[PDB]
Amino acid sequence: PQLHNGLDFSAKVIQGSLDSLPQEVRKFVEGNAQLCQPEYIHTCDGSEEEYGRLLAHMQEEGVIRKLKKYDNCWLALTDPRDVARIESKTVIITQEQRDTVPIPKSGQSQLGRWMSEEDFEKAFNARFPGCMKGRTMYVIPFSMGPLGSPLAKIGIELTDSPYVVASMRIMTRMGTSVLEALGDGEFIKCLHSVGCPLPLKKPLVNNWACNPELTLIAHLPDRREIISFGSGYGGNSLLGKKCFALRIASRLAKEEGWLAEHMLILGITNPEGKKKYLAAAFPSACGKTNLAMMNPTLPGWKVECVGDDIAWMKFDAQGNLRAINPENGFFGVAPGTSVKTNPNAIKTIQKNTIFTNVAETSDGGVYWEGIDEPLAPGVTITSWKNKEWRPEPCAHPNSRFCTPASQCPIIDPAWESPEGVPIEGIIFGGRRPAGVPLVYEALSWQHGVFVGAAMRSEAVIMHDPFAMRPFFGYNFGKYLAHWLSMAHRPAAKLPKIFHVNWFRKDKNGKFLWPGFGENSRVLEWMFGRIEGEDSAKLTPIGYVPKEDALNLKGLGDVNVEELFGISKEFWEKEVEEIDKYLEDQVNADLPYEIERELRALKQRISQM
Ligand SMILES: Nc1nc2c(ncn2[C@@H]2O[C@H](COP(=O)(O)OP(=O)(O)OP(=O)(O)O)[C@@H](O)[C@H]2O)c(=O)[nH]1
Ligand SMILES: O=C(O)C(=O)CS(=O)(=O)O
Ligand SMILES: [Mn+2]
Ligand SMILES: [Mn+2]
Ligand SMILES: [Mn+2]
Ligand code: NA
Repeated sequence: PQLHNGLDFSAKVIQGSLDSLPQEVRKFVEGNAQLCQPEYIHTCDGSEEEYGRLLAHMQEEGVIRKLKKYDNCWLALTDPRDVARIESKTVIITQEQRDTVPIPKSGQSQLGRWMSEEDFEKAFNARFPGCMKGRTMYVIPFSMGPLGSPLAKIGIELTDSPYVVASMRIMTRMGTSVLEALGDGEFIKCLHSVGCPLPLKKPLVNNWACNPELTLIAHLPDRREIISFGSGYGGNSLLGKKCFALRIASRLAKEEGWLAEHMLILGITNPEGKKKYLAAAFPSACGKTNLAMMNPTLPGWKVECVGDDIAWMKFDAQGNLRAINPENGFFGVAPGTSVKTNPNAIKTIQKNTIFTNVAETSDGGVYWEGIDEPLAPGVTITSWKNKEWRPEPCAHPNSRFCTPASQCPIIDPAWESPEGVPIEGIIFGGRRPAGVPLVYEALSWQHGVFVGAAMRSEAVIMHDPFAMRPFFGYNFGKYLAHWLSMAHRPAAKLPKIFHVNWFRKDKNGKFLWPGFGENSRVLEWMFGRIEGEDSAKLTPIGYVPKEDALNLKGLGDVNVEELFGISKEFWEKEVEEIDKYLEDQVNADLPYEIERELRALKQRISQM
């Protein structure tokens, strides 16, 4: 069988058995053990005891602190160099560049970062050999989607970070039951290392292992591999989330006829008890989580959360667009969360939650900018830098909570239903301080796809089509064609498409619209429009609410002519910016129908 000990790693297994693994899982584990040279192999079973043991271990190692105020909550503080996703160090590898991004006309692509296989092999070899020396390689078997769902997909993540294991237990369905469901089936291969083999060549900051210089988050869709090095943070290390559920999945979806999108999924119920599901794509830090868990101000209205970040959607045999949330938890921006901006999150995160880079109070609680809560006389604050802090923010602006979805008091009764929830409306939006109205509705499916493609958002006003700029797993031109093709599907029940702007400002630079829970007044209008109410007025950019169509009672000085005003001058500029972007960035792969919508919008604006 072999001539020495060789490639049998059985003797290093501290939990599980290599013999009991499905053979391709075994090969994946053993091959990467040979490569990365971990001291131990720990096959995760997903049990409470394992989780228990692992938190204790991290506490013992000074990697996390227990937050004594709450029930089983923990705080991790990071190296200030490793605090977020980094788009620039994120790449996709294909034989042909054009499969990954459109070939731009004049400029550099901002629709992805392609890397040749040969550049990646050099990069890979400069990073992973020996990279786990002295550490445990954890084998995390995980399901994206409920453990049986026809939309669900299985991954195996190898990692040397117990913080990733713990976070993956919350953010995915993890453990032995996943291996048992996998059998000899296909799985996504996820390899992760913090890139700090022992003994340490460089000094660790705040006991947070990372390698900023060599950080690289790679996707290789044709090998169905995700390979990430150097960062322990969120989207860089929790491979099921962005790398798998958006980048890899979007390419699988294109091939198999479904969608993987940066969308919340919410259930909304009117005072009659009539309920619809909606999906919404906003860019990062633009309000998905606040919307998905909204506490509505309008009496009788209820919002329930199916998911807050990622949607997998597919037309069923009946023509309804079905959506699942493939995550098991919410990895939510901490700062700005308060009892008045997101009371439901406040209720969720007080137990079994891991916080990263927030501040800690002397009585063992958490603090951040915009928490909007007085502390008791005597209580002091340690900032995310492990320094005494008084009113430098006390929490990193991308600090995060990581919390179980099942704990959310408004979690939707169907949030785990294998068949998904039927989508009747899709909402696009971002941060636009000027010009873009509070809400408008697309003229058609094709206009709506154009509206998604035309999305922009203040970081500078960036382009962020479908809120997927950082997450396209393949050519965006082909992504547009894929969306447009959904109108060719027989019997498809195409949802209504809306665009919102919560962030318009006045000359004084303050928000024209109160937002948060008051956004229920906008969802009410959308609900009525889905029902077919004659509550809309035609404008050059699409349908807006008629005068007195929105419930504005009680706000009360809301400048509707400013909120809904449509300036020829602004829109002339806007279409110019959309045109230049699409021509350069999508170029030869821009579908005809999108160019036609551009032309049509330009024409309607010229007639003002
Ligand atoms: N003015 C205003 N700000 C809002 C509203 N909703 C959310 N925000 C702001 O948006 C930020 C929080 O956004 P998140 O919900 O964390 O963004 P997200 O889309 O969930 O981001 P990812 O989880 O990174 O995808 C804070 O600055 C909030 O003040 C709103 O209705 N009005
Ligand atoms: O950046 C985002 O859109 C996120 O949802 C957070 S992360 O998962 O990418 O770290
Ligand atoms: Mn030790
Ligand atoms: Mn979020
Ligand atoms: Mn996101
Ligand atoms: Na730390």
